[PDB]
Amino acid sequence: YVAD
Amino acid sequence: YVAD
Amino acid sequence: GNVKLCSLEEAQRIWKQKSAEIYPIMDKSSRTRLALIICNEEFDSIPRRTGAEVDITGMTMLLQNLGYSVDVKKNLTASDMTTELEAFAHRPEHKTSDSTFLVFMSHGIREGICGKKHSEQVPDILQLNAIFNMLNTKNCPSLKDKPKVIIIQACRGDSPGVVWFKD
Amino acid sequence: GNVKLCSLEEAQRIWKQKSAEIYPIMDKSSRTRLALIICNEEFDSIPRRTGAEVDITGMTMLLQNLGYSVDVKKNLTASDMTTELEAFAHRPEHKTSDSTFLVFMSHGIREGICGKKHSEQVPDILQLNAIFNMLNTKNCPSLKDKPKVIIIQACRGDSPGVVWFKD
Amino acid sequence: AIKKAHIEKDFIAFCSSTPDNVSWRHPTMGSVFIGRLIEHMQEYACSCDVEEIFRKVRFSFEQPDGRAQMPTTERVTLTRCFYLFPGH
Amino acid sequence: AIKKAHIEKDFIAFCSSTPDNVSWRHPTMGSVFIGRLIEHMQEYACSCDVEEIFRKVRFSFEQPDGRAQMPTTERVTLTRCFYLFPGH
Repeated sequence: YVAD
Repeated sequence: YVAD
Repeated sequence: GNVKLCSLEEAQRIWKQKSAEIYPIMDKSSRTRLALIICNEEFDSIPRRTGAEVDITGMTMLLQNLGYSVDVKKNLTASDMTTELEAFAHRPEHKTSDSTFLVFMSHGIREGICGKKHSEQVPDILQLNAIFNMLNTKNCPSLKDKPKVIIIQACRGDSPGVVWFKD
Repeated sequence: GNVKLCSLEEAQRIWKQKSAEIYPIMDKSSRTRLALIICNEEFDSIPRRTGAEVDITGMTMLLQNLGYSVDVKKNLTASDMTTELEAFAHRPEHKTSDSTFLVFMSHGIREGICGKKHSEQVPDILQLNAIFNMLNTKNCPSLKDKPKVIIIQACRGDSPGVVWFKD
Repeated sequence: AIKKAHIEKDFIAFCSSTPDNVSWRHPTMGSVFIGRLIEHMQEYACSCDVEEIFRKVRFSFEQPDGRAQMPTTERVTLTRCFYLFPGH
Repeated sequence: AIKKAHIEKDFIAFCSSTPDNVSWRHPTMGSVFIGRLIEHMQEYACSCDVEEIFRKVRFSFEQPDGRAQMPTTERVTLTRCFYLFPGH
């Protein structure tokens, strides 16, 4: 998961 | 009527 | 109350219908519901909001009717307003409340609501989300998971809001 | 469609229930429904949004399913985005549409959505209400009284969104 | 133990005008929005959650009564219906 | 003749995060919000207007799934229920  |  | 009352079956239908997706209501015996009205009618430079009294009498009586004890604070300043809010964040009664209502009534401009000392040249503005920030889960853990309804009567600029169209 | 279909009685119940307070739906034979997806995955300085394709494939197919023809525009710039919007405001098909959907997917920061050339030091920001302004009744008389649904996937800053609490 | 909570959630704000625009107030009668909001709350607080009552106040503003405004609902993070439950 | 119209009305915006906060995206799967939004639209587009579908997406975010976000609905000026009417 990566933040955007 | 008055505006606010 | 002057609010149209839910007969007991009506309420029951609503909990029986949506029980998982509804805010829970605390028991009438014991909940301590708070609401807050801040209203600026006399200002230092800009003209007095004649008519505000009716609005305060209207909303005080309504919230109360809806179950709240109502603080009314009047003619404050963005800073006074902030301080009131931080105190409101800290009332013990929130712990035994299930919602709250804050109502702001003032002149406003596009940056936010005006405090009493507002002039065109020194602003006394309360920023729209100073209000949010001050009641969030960090700043107001007491109202975690409870509805916070914020109501704002204030202008949002000078434009009349209409465009012309034809036929 | 992969959307769960309303059988004809279901729809009928909904119009018969709320007819005065519902947006009217134009006839399937003839309406020309438009939607717009703008998606930035490759950026000039900041790292590529791997995964965006799935989002575009997901939303394109959905809107289409819901009845829309979908423009997809990718890797634009606040300005390119603006220009696209102004063109979108001007499509004749809106005249025979009853709603629209715009979807933006990009990095974003608290001022708004990022265009491709965004850097920390020169901003390529599309302001949250440039988008509103461009589709309002003035700038888009064609969609007067029709629902405009704007959907935005973008970050809104760096904070993780959580506060700790105990028990 | 400590758990994580969302920093904001369960908020809703209801403003008198849409951005950039005025809202209307009257001497002997107060402000159109507040009055209309009370009328609607009195009638609907029973059967409607707070978001649908707010919508119905916006719909009461749909024909420009000469003086126009259109109240706007903002920053909603209400995750569940909020039924007030008058008389309960 | 010319009549007056409201300059803005019938808008609704739906954002992935609440202000100041991140939102979550995954390589092989895309962004949590968009996926959840599709799931909910597929299931609910029939029976629910667009505002209640959006609420139900916010409720799907109420327990912090480790990665937390809480989508926010903004600038609503929808004056009436918007039922999509799939298959119509």
